[PDB]
Amino acid sequence: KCNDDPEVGTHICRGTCKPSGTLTCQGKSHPTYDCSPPVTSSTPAKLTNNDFSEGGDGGGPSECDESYHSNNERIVALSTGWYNGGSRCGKMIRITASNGKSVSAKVVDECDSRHGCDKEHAGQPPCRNNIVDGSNAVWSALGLNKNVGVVDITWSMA
Ligand SMILES: [Cl-]
Repeated sequence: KCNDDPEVGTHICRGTCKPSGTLTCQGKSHPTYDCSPPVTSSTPAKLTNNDFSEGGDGGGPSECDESYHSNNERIVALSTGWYNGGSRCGKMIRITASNGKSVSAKVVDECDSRHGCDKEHAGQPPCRNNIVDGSNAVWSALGLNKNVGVVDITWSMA
């Protein structure tokens, strides 16, 4: 249902790193961020699905190596804050899902939480601030159906 996003810090539904601002999309204001929550040994996050390939929705090549990737690679993009100007590029993280399954994946790109809602991004909103955007291989390795679109995970460097 419709609830407050705790990363945004609204409290409109109460009792019933902060956003940098907003970008307005399909009549909806999306928060922008230059930051993400603290990276820990067990960093809570949302896993979404991204097409990293030449024939895909992901826009340009991946930031880290300026290349496209097969979606059978275990690879992720990270929200701007976590991407941190490329400091985690080429490194492995370990993702753990709610079913207790785990997978390692290589950071190859940024899930950009500063920009969006325009022609360069196809009218897609800016990324949220707590996102690990994984390939199909990441999803199937955790035993998850990418059709649910988003799941809770934790991650850390590996
Ligand atoms: Cl720690």
